[PDB]
Amino acid sequence: MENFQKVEKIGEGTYGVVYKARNKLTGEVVALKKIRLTEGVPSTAIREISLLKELNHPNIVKLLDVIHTENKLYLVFEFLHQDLKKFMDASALTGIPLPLIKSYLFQLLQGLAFCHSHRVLHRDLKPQNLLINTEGAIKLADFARAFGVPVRTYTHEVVTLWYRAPEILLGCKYYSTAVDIWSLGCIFAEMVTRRALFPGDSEIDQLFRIFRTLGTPDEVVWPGVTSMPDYKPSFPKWARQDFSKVVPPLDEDGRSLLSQMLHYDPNKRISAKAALAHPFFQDVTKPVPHLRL
Ligand SMILES: C=CCNc1nc(N)c(C(=O)c2ccccn2)s1
Repeated sequence: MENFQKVEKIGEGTYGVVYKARNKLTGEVVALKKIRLTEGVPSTAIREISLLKELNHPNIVKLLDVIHTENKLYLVFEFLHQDLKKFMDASALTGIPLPLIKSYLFQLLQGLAFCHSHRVLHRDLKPQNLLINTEGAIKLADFARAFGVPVRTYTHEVVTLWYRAPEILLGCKYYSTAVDIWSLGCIFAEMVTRRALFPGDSEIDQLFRIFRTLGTPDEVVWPGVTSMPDYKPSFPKWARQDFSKVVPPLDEDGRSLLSQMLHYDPNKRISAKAALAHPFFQDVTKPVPHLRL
């Protein structure tokens, strides 16, 4: 921008490019996100987004400023050291130690529990927007409601469907906090196996990968599923696979927690608050990760 000196280009979110920037003024380093706007600017968005600035929690990346100047939209966020995606890729040979995987999940659930208790949903959780620092903390960033859902980035980028909840893929028009628990369950499994749980390359491939693993849902396990917008009676009928084949070598408390995070029925899916009381977290600690910056 003007009051900023773009150091580098962190990458690209679902709304626009993200830059690492130094505030010439204060000199403090931030993550600056340019939002893509050809047609009128949203009135509700800026107001709703501005409300997000009042969302403080150790596991939520602080939104420092919403700048609407020169009829452009910038979001200024506190800058974190690395994202979980790069960290997992960096830990692919050894894998993230269980104590650290457990600490990250525990913290992310606290972050979600806080956002959800405030009626704020993320809707697009993914390793790329989970950020960690040298002190072992992990925070949720790059939150969807305020500015609808873009079919593509401002410049043709392949949105990842790997973490999308089944009700969304089945065309549910209303989201619930349950969609965030599902995405986190998928990320949790991924840290454990060092491989994406459901790496779909299309909406239907995404849906069928979930079905082939958890079994094609029906009215018994998911009341109302057959009446969902994109449900087709012609969906193949896959049987549920043994869960011990899904996330080995995760212990039973972990598998029990994960299965509850991956329940088909949003209403049966465990909440973030309830998950925090799960016995899996009985021996939770806060290890410090080895970060290569
Ligand atoms: C990747 C580490 C650089 N530091 C960052 N610090 C942040 N606060 C970042 C983000 O909020 C973000 C969100 C979505 C996509 C890309 N970046 S990125």
